Amino acid sequence: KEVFADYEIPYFIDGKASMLNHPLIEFIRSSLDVLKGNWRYEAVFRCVKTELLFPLNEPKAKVREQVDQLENYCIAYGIKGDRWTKGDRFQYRRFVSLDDDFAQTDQEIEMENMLNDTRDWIVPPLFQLQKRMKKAKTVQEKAEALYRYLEETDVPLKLDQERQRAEDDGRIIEAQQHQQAWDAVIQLLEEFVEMMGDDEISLDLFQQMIEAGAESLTFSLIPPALDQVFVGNMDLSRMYGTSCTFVLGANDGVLPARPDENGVLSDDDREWLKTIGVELSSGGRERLLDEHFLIYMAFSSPSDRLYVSYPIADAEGKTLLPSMIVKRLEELFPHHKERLLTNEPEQVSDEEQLMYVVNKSVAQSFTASQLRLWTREYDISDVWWSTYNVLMSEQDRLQSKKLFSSLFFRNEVKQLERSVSRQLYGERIQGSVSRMETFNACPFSHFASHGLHLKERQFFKLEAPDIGQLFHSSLKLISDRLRDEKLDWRDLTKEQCELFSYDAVERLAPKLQKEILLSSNRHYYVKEKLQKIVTRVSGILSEHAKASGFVPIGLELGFGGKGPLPPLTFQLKNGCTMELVGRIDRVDKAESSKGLLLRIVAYKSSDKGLDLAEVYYGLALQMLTYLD
Amino acid sequence: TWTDDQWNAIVSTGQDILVAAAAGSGKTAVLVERMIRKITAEENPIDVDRLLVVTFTNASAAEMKHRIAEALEKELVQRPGSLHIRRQLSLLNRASISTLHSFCLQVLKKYYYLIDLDPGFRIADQTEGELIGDEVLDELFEDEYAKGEKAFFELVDRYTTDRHDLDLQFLVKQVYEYSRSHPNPEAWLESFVHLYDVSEKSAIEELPFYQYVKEDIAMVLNGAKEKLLRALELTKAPGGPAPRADNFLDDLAQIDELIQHQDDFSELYKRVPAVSFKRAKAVKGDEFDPALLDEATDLRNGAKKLLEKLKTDYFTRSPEQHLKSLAEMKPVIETLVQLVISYGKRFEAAKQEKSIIDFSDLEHYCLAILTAENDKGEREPSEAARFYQEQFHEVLVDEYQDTNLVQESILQLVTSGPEETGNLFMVGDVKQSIYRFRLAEPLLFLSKYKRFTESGEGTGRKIDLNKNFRSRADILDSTNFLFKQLMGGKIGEVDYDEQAELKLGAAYPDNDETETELLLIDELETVQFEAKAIAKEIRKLISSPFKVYDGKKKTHRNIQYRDIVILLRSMPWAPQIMEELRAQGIPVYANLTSGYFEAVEVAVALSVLKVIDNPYQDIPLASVLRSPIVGADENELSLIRLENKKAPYYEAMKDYLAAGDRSDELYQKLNTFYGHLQKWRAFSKNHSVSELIWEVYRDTKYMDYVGGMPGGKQRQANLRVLYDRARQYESTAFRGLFRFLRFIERMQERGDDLGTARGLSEQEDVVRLMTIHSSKGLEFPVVFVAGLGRNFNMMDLNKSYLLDKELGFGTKYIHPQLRISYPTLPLIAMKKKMRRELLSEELRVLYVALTRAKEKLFLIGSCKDHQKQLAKWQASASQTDWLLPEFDRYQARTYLDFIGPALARHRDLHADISGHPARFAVQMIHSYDLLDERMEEKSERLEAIRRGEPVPGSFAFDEKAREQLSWTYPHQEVTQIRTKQSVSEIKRYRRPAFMMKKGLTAAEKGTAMHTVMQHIPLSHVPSIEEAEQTVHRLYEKELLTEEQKDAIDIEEIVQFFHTEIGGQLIGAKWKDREIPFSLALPAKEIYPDAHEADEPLLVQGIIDCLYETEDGLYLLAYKSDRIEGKFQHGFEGAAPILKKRYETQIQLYTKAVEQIAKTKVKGCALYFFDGGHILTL
Amino acid sequence: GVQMLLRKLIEEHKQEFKVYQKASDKSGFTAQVERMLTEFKRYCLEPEDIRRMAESGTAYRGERVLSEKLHDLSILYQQMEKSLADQY
DNA sequence: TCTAATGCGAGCATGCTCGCATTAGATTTTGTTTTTTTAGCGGTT
Ligand SMILES: Nc1ncnc2c1ncn2[C@@H]1O[C@H](COP(=O)(O)OP(=O)(O)NP(=O)(O)O)[C@@H](O)[C@H]1O
Ligand SMILES: [Mg+2]
Repeated sequence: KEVFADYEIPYFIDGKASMLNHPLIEFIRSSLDVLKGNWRYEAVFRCVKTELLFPLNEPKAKVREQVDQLENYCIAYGIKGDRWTKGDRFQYRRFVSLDDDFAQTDQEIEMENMLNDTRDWIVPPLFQLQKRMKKAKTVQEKAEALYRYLEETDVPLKLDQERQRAEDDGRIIEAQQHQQAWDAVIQLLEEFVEMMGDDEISLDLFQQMIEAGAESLTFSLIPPALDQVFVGNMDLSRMYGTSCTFVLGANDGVLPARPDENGVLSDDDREWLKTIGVELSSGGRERLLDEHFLIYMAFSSPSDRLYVSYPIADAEGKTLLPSMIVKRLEELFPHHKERLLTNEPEQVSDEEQLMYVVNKSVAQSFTASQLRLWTREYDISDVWWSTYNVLMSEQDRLQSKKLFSSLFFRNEVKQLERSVSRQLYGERIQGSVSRMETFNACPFSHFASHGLHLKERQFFKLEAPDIGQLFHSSLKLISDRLRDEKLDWRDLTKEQCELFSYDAVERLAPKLQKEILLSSNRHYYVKEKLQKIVTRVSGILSEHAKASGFVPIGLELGFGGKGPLPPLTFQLKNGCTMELVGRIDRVDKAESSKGLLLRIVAYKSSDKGLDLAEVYYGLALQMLTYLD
Repeated sequence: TWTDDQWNAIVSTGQDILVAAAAGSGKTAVLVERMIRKITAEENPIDVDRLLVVTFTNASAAEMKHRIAEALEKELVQRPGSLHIRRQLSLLNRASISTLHSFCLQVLKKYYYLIDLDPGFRIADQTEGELIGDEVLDELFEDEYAKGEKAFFELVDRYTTDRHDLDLQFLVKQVYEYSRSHPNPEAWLESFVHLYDVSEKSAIEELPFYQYVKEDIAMVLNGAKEKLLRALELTKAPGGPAPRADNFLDDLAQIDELIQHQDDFSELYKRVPAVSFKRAKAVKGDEFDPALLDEATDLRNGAKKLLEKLKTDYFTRSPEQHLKSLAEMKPVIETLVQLVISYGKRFEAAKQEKSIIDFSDLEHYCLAILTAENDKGEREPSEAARFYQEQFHEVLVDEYQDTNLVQESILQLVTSGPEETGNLFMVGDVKQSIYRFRLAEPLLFLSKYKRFTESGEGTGRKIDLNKNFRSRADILDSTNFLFKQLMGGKIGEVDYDEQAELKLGAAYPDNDETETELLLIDELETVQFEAKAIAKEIRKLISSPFKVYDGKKKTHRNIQYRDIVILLRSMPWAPQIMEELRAQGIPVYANLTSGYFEAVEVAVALSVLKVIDNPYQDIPLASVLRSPIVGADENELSLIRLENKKAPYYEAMKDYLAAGDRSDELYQKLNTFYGHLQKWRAFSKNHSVSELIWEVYRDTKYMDYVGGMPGGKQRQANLRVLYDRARQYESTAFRGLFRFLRFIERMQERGDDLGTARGLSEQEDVVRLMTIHSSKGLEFPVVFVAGLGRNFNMMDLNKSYLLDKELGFGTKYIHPQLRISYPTLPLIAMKKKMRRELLSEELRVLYVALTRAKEKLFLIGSCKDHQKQLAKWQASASQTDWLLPEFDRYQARTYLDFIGPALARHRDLHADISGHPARFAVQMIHSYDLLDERMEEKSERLEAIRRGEPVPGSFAFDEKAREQLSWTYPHQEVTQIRTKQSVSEIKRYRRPAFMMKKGLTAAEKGTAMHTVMQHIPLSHVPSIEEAEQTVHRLYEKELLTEEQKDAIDIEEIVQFFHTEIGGQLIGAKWKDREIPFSLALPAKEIYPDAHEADEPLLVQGIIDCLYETEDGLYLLAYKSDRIEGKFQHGFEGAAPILKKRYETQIQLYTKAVEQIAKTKVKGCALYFFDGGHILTL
Repeated sequence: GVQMLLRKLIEEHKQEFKVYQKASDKSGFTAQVERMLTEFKRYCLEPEDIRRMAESGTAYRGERVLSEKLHDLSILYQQMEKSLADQY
């Protein structure tokens, strides 16, 4: 279909196509999947994405974009099952921070409204279907539940709209197939209630049968035209007056065909059944022999010319063998030369390479690759210099030129212009040490990050940074509580470490990653694990405090922005000022003979410390900055 | 030209036959000819479908099929009259020559009903099945956490980290998988507890696992003893230190004191941590030898380290403490066993529901089908097994040394009877077993070798083949020299004795060239130097043609690249190598299993797919934008961001499109892309992922584009298999863009991967980079073996737990509350045992690698320092025996640690060893020596291409190309025109049955009327009641349904016959009804621009009535049209309109009768039931 | 439609089977049975013939198995024709 | 995650080994396996 599409060759295929790609079929299947699996992510959004749930006479593009943002939301917040049909609105925050608690911005309200508005047209038809379905006991009342589901979502009207849209675009066949899908489904249901209408069956058996039915569904045969290449088979196809015949895939195991015996009755079952005087269909043994007659009819079908082709390799590169028929043909025609079929024209004669230029696209495609080969110091055919030249003569050579610009393709980045840079990053650059570190790792990464502000799709999943934030915030809460009860880290008992730690993690849990620690039992245990960690760390800090002359001054101290310490600042050739604002984990002061002493402590989740090599290349700057 | 032994194997019958022999003995050839002989026999003929041949690979099966077919043909040329041989040539497609998996598949397909399997089952994709497994593991874990049993938490705490439980997940998976390599997985799982069923009173030495402890101790103490003896020998040397002898002799005594107590673990606990070596007696003087002086101390310290290692391993805790720890761990193991069992039952239930099976389910379900009764490991054959026993006269197995217990069970059930008189033929070689990582059991082979006798009386017969017919003597001697020193007992699991040595049997004309070469290499990658060296020597082989001898043909051929083969142990190094060889200009082909999603083309094409799925993904969007598909540059990208900073990138793109002006280039890029995006998004809703991918390709020309950039061949291959992979996944379980993308993402997240597509097919002239494992059973003229200086992967040892086929689950003692852990005894035993087994197999891998070659063998390995390593090589090579020291071989981490010392005693680097007929050419390369720009020729054409202007002048094919590109099909216009057309068409959503008012459809009434009108007698005008008697004649014969019968105006029917035209019909010379017809009409009439050469359209129809009076031939039609009800002038309003409504139809009908019968029709009548009106046309 | 009818009948008479009980559970099975019975009709074999063949079997290596199969098939076949008789 | 290098001091035979502790480095997978049979529309609504 695709090749003859590209080579502009009209064809008639002797076979019916599947409906398994049609939106209606998938709509029904995925809907039943929503019911069966209790609104799992994949099922629901398969269903939504078939677009049949879309609000009637609303612009599908805009609806799509809304669904898209709902989908990202569901992924990020882990929405599934009861949460869909709960009364509660989906709540939306652009960013949630553990340390600081924030009131909902106005943009967030606008978003939340959109999300919930989209949800409110998704849920009812699906919810009502689920309700009707639990209540329906017999095949007929489940079939009626389902059909009503189709009726209420205005499926026939939407499909008819689709028919017209397609017809306008000229796609007559693709338009014709919508009504086929509908009639097919209706017939399926009709039969089902005809044979089992009054029988009570389970939802699982129902879905199973509906699925089995939809798997067999096929569109009608596209009616033959006045001038088509005929593409068909060797067992059932019949032709007349054929001038030329291509026999394909003459591979071992393929031609002749290995029959599959497997049915209720075995080959030996059938063979014995013959001796007792009962005649059935041909067992595999016979069919394997009749393959010779099939191949005979296939070979003597044309009047003028006959081609017998075979591929040597798989799509995956697995080796395919030529059948016995190729050898047999080599015997009957020992002076006949075998022709090579490749997408590498260099491997054939110039006359054959000339066969490749059949139209502008095919020509463009092959020419570009031939040009590449040429740059690699290889003599490409004259056919391609001729072809290139005609392509450059033709009306829209700019397109062909663009295609051929691959010859000089390099992964180059153009430096940001002064005005663009100024607008993107600002005349004043507010930064963090981490931003600088990112830049020193790779400028482009910093560009995608802090320039374009490209965000990755959020997932309902506890990553490392979230846990880090949890640890930081937890130690902060503990420290604060310690000062509020006139207690010091030294005076902590094991009991107190445990109590405080568990309380702190308890406090912070509902704020951490969309309440993921409350999401399941497994995550409850994750929460307990984290509690145990914080406990031991509390104890450790208590022991370190009893042996250190250094006293913590400020924890999670802020320099720049809101924080008490002023931002360090830099002046540029640009005239721009770069101020950097950040947060030091801990600072300790001590009293000594040399004077007042200050040290910086950072809570990390790795054993590794500070590598001066990484400092020299600007990969590790946070600590020395804090000290500075 | 068969050897006597070979022929013995080819003809021998009556009993199970094992054929054991080294590499290149013709085992596979023997097997083939045994098959041939069996079938093509005058004395007793058997059909090919009466044999079961189980090969290791599908390729081997196909190869067998052909090597057979050809022999059948030769036999046929010699004997044309043969009916049988002729039939055999046909049966070859019905033949059971395959892998065991394929046979299992046939078994499941035929006997599905014997187990709980759907006949329409399918084998799941590797990742697909693994995903299903992952899901049920998640469900199971959630259920256990929910239940909250103390035992479960006791398990989790011990085998997970401090913040997540993923390691337990992996643990369950690993244990289940390992258990599946046994015929009875559950039973093997339930045998776990027995290892932990000990007490403080238990006797360590009597426990199974202690075997491996015993040997270890025996090996290290002796390993130190010998190490001291050498030091003692170094005291006797002239330059050697004499005073330190009394030190060594003391140490020896102490170590000997331990040797007398090897058997008693308790006594060793008492003595081993109590051993102390007296301070090294300093030797001062220049009569000694500083080198030797400082070397003896190294040996002594070696003894020290060995002892300390032994101590820390076994004797830092009392045996009672060890046993207490072990016993303590018992409840945790029992929980683990139960968890893994639940997993399996659940995993199977999941796969059952989706009607799919594992790759692993093949074996086990087959085995299930073949057994009827199973008693403690004794399997009684079921009906299926009897069938396959009777159908197969003999069962042939190649590569039997890599059979596993499950497969062996299946073989034992399909083969006929006991060993003594069975039909099991098997060939293989223990030395070549390389699949123990897949839990294959070469011991299966070995036990059968030991039980069998050459006589084969009362038992099965073994047959040895001594001769090698594959390779030159240089290879055989090099191999044999190396492996007499390496493979023996604890390392190798096999004696490399005279019977196992390779013996020359192939006739090869001489060569100075065929010397086996060893290349040792001393801000650049080591892999690059290795690749450079390889390429260099390859070029040397090409510059002066190496001569390739065809042993069977006895004819030479110039050296081709397809003759050179590079073998690697692991493929991490392969990419860099391929790059380097291409830099040198050599053609390379390597079958890859990874790196697909790292290809930029794949990343971008995927990004397009994701964007079509959900545009609100900033990074995939930006990726597609910056890609050559759109071509936005960094300024254009930042320009897009500027329109909207806070919003998603997609929104910003939308906004720039909204505010931008058509004059700008960026707007045109973005507008075109967006138009395309919307097209594709709509497209995805009623087309497959595959159709979508091809459409994206032809809309973006992205495949075309990448085919013209560096590495283009590969890139186009990648995008191609993206399409094909999509087709496979669509066909199977992931139909549609969303499901497909999800599947790809889920796959990637796992850590799974796909391989890069192969640009060139195998049959082409290229140098193949393959793993040593892929190499088995094959032979190649020239063979490289690189990465020899590389370490062995032994990460398995390092984990807190270990799995063992014999012993089960060994673990550390772990206390989650106390925060302490330490290895239990069976863990250390299993560790030592595993190191042994692993080392032995790596040796077999090396053996396979070296035996692959025919004429040339290259060994390239790298090292830090030549002289240091040479010194160490010598240190391990001072022994007078052929076999190197057991402990030294035990300490090997790299292949060079084997090859090195074995190559040290050779002359090229004891006369029996030194003088061996093995020739080794040693090159001591350094990086700098390998390290070793061209003419700048400008090209007018290149820059002309850059400009977009053509190439200067007048090529041969200019004219023809011009002709073809402007060509258009003559009959283009009629290529879409449907041939068959409807008479109604030329003029040019329903509810289910159970939702409607029953009966009386409007059209149904008309159709009913039609049927009576055509079945009514036309002899005379009937009465009103007469027509009704006609109707229950019709109802009875079911021509009309009674529903249709109930709705009929009998008066309306009768009335037509009163009319004058109807009167003419009854009083007609001739009459006929329901006359179908087909009519050809030139396409031009229906469609303008059509042509006479262009075929006619076919128009079919049914004529209601035709009658012939004396005057002429008349046409008659009936319409159940509605007239009286709704027309202002009634029928007279209707009459002009009705004539219009059917005018075209009637003109077509008349054209039909006029053309076909060639008789003009005088008049045509339309009878309308409503009002009884008759309109004349 | 026939396949659905078969599935119904299978649920109803699965307790009467001699060999296809384990398989009657499976969706692929009903497809197989449908193909089989259709072949039967195409080769002029009524339910009674199938019964007769089964009985002949009960008294070739796989005659026992084949007779069992034919028995189960005959139950499904005969029951089908009963269910379809005067309506379809 | 195990092997190797570095540092320091105690016991031994003022300079040397040896114990011990500790950290730091770098160094690193192999693999295969299918087919699914079974006879185009429908004139006339
Ligand atoms: N008797 C013989 N005369 C001549 N050539 C032979 C003979 N036997 C074997 N060969 C050739 O020697 C080569 C090795 O034979 P092969 O069948 O691979 O033995 P093998 O034991 O299976 N090798 P392997 O599987 O690695 O152990 C093949 O190319 C055969 O054609
Ligand atoms: Mg072989």
